[PDB]
Amino acid sequence: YKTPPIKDFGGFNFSQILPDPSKPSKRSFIEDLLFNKVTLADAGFIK
Amino acid sequence: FQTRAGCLIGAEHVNNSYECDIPIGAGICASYQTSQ
Ligand SMILES: *[C@@H]1O[C@H](CO)[C@@H](O[C@@H]2O[C@H](CO)[C@@H](O[C@@H]3O[C@H](CO)[C@@H](O)[C@H](O[C@H]4O[C@H](CO)[C@@H](O)[C@H](O)[C@@H]4O)[C@@H]3O)[C@H](O)[C@H]2NC(C)=O)[C@H](O)[C@H]1NC(C)=O
Ligand SMILES: *[C@@H]1O[C@H](CO)[C@@H](O)[C@H](O)[C@H]1NC(C)=O
Repeated sequence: YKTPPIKDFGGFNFSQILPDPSKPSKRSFIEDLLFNKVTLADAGFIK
Repeated sequence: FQTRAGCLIGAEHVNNSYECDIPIGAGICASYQTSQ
């Protein structure tokens, strides 16, 4: 499912959790925050 | 055909996307289809 372009959610704002098309990865703002706040290791993409 | 998991040999890469049949890694899946 994909949210409609219009966001008339009775005044509720879900911008910070819905996908952000600007970024290449379609993660939302909070998802990006979490990913940056976790430091991973050994991605394994042919190092 | 190079993939994130590694080199895939003997299989043909197709633009089209279907349901995963045989997982490989990094979102790549292989399946037997049409000749065949
Ligand atoms: C629903 O979602 C959010 C909830 O608040 C809100 O929309 C945006 O919220 C952010 C708050 O972080 C606003 O960002 C700020 O806006 C001021 C005034 O315009 C600007 O100074 C900044 O925006 C700029 O930020 C960067 C430049 O510094 C660039 O990304 C760009 O140039 C921005 O213009 C500051 O960050 C933002 O203004 C609002 N925008 C809108 C359209 O609301 C609002 O409650 C609801 N927004 C939507 C789209 O539904
Ligand atoms: C798959 O996408 C690429 C990029 O457009 C394209 O060049 C290629 O032709 C496509 N695969 C086939 C078999 O057409």
